[PDB]
Amino acid sequence: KNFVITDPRLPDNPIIFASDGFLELTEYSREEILGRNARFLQGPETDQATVQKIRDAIRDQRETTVQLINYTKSGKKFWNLLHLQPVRDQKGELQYFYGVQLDGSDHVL
Amino acid sequence: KNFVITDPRLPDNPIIFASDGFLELTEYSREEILGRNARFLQGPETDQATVQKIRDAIRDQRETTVQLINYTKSGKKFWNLLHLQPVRDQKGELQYFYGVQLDG
Ligand SMILES: Cc1cc2nc3c(=O)[nH]c(=O)nc-3n(C[C@H](O)[C@H](O)[C@H](O)COP(=O)(O)O)c2cc1C
Ligand SMILES: Cc1cc2nc3c(=O)[nH]c(=O)nc-3n(C[C@H](O)[C@H](O)[C@H](O)COP(=O)(O)O)c2cc1C
Repeated sequence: KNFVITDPRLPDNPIIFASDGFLELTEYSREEILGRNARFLQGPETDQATVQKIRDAIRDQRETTVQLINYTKSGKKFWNLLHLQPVRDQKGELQYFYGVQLDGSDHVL
Repeated sequence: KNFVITDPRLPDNPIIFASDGFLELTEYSREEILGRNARFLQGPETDQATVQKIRDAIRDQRETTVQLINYTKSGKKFWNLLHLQPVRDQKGELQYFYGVQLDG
């Protein structure tokens, strides 16, 4: 299904890997999204308290699961059930982050 | 949940990334699997015809979805619903394979 990998060691933690399900989910091409921060999926109705929560889980470098409003390339509004997981190397060094994305409406339970 | 990514530019197509779900699923640590080809999950009652199928999809550089007996570290049997996906670069060269696993 849908997942991405970001590189926090790079400027602004860009997406550096994107699965086919993620492209299908967002209506974006892999060219369009590699090198960018995932925040591009956010828009007007997106709750900032939730974004701050994501900002906080990333700062602390801990995993989390949230539900926030995202937008496809064509402007379609969806609940993104978003799970983050930090990844450290063999010496406890943060190397990446991973994200698994779900359409919350397709998965209300 | 469970996903690995492999590099087919490197010899023996090793696992270069693994999600925690795959760690939890297979009972291995990230250390024990990075740099290794995912075939170590295979074992004695694993269908070799299913293995040749995977090996075909990899050579053909196309996606497949198969199901096969795999083994956790402690030697526990599970039916692995395995989906593979080839990944090219912008100029069309094969750069990665990704895999999603399900306990069937
Ligand atoms: C691995 C990973 C995947 C992410 N996926 C999404 C996503 O699918 N949708 C979204 O709105 N934000 C996603 N984010 C969060 C944004 O990339 C960003 O971290 C968040 O908006 C906080 O950044 P900001 O407050 O500076 O804008 C993801 C973050 C990470 C680390
Ligand atoms: C990304 C990826 C993930 C894979 N995951 C598994 C797996 O979970 N279980 C398994 O038995 N084989 C898995 N394989 C297949 C083996 O790594 C290998 O391709 C298969 O054994 C055929 O190669 P071989 O005949 O040379 O061993 C995966 C392959 C790739 C490319």
